[PDB]
Amino acid sequence: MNTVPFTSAPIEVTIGIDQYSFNVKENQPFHGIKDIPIGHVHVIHFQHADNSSMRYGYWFDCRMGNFYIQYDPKDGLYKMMEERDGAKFENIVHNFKERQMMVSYPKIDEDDTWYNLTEFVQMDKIRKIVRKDENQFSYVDSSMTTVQENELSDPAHSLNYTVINFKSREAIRPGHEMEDFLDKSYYLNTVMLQGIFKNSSNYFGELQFAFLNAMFFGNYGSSLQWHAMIELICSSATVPKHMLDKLDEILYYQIKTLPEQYSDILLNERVWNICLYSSFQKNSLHNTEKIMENKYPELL
Amino acid sequence: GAMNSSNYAELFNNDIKLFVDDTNVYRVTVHKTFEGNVATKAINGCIFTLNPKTGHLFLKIIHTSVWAGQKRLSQLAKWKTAEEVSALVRSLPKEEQPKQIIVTRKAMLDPLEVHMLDFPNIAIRPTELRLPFSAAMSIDKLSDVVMKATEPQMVLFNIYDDWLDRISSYTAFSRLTLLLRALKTNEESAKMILLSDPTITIKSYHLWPSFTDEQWITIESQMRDLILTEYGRKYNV
Repeated sequence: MNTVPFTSAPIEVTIGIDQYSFNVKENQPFHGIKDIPIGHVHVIHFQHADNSSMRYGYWFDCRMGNFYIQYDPKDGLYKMMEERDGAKFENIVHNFKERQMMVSYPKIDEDDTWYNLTEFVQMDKIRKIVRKDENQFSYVDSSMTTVQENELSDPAHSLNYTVINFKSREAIRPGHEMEDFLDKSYYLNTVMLQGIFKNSSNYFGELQFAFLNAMFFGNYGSSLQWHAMIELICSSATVPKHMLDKLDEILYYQIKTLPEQYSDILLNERVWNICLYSSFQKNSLHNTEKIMENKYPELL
Repeated sequence: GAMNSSNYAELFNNDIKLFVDDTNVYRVTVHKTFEGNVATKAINGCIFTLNPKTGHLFLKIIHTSVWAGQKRLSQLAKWKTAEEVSALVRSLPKEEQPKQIIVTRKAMLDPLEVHMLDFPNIAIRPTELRLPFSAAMSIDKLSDVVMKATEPQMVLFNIYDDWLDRISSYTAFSRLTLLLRALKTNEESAKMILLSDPTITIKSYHLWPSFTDEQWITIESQMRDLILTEYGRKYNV
C-alpha cells in the first residue's frame, strides 16, 4: 500500500483519485491519500470550487517514486512533486497517518473496476503521450490539445496520441482504395498493430488512457482518440479473436463507469451505431451492446 | 464547401474545375426469368465529366465487362467512377489538372476523396444545385457512342459545340442545363422541339442543331414552356 501526502489544502477543491473523489473545504486539514493499491497506474485530479472549468490531474505510479501534492499560489493550482529523500518522505507520511488526517483509498474488495479500466495502461507509455520527462508523473487537463488537433499550437503541452485518419495514404494502399476503405483490416493489423503499436496491449492501453482522460477531464480530443480507436477495430473484417473478446470487456467497463448524465458529449452517436449495429464486428460486442441498450437506448 | 445558387458564378472564373456525374455508370434493364424471378441485365454506361467553362466533356465509356463477376455493383460503380476520374486527372499535364472537382451526387465524395489522396490540393466538393446531367444519354450522339462501344474507351467532345464563339460560358451553361432539364422532364417533346425543322441540321462534329441566334431564342422559349407545363401536370397546380 502506498501514500500520497498533501502539504496543505489552501483552496476549496474537489479531489479525485481514480474513480473516487472528495470535497475539501478552504484550509481544511487534509494531508493526503493512503492505502493506494500498488500495481496499477493511478490519477489524482482537481476541480476548484470557484472554477468548475479546467479539471486537471497527475497520472502516476508509486513504484516509480514517492509523490506528494503541494498548492502553488503563484501558478494557482495543486502540483504533484517527487520527494527524493526517502527517509524524509516516510517521516512526513507516518506523522500524518498518526495524526490521521488522510483519507483511505476506498476500494471495495469485490471491485475490479479500476483494474478493468486500466488493465493495459502502462506509465512508460503515458509518458510518451505526455512528454515532460523531468517528471515521473504526468499532467493532463481539460484544455490540452492532441497532435492531430494541432495539425488542423504549443507542442510542449500536447497529447501525442497516435494519429488515426481513415482518408490518408497511411490508411489506404494504392490500388486497394475501395478495399481498404471499406475493410480497414490492413490499416489495423499491418500498419497499426504490427507496425506502430507492436502488439494489441499497447493499442488497448492507449484506447483506455484516451477514454480515461475524456472521462476525468472532459478532454475532447481524448474522446476523439478513443472513438477513432474503437472505430478501426469494428471496421476491420479480420481481427484476432482475442482482441475482440477483450475489447468487449474493455468497453463494457468504460460504459459502466461513465456518469449517466454525460452521455451526450462523451459518446459519438455515429461511431457506436456503426460499431454495434452496422460494422463487421456488430455481433462481437455482446456485453457492450447489452449494457448500451439498457442504459442509453436514446442515443441508439 | 458546397456549390449552390449563392456561389454560382464561380463555375466561370479561370480556375480549372470539372463537374462529375455518375448517374449513368451502372445502367440496367430489369426483366423476368423463366422461373418468374427478377434479374437485371447491365448495359453499357458512362462517366460524364465536364469543364463548365470550356465545354470540354470527357465521356468515359463503362463497358459491361467491368461488372463481370462483381457483387454490390451500385456500390462498386462509385469506386469505378472515382478510379476513372483519378486516372483522367493523372493523365492530364499539370497545368490542365483541375483545382476543383464537383460531384453531382454526395455519395461520390468518399470514393473520389480516397482516390485523389495523391492530389491534396484538388478540392472535392458537393453541390446543392439539382443539375440535369442524367439526361446526357438523351443526346443522341452520346447515347450512340456509348451503346456501340465494345471495350472501355474515352470519347472527347465539346458539349457547347461552337456556341462560345458568340456567347459566354455562363450563357452556354444555362442553355445546356435548360436543354437537358427539358430532355429529362419529357424527352419526346424536347427532342421534337429540336428537330421539327428538317432544314436545321447537326454538323458531324456537333451534338446540337446549327441554330441561328434568333432561332435559339425561339428554341430556348419552347424548352421553357415544356418544363413549366410538365410541372402543373406533375402536381396539379
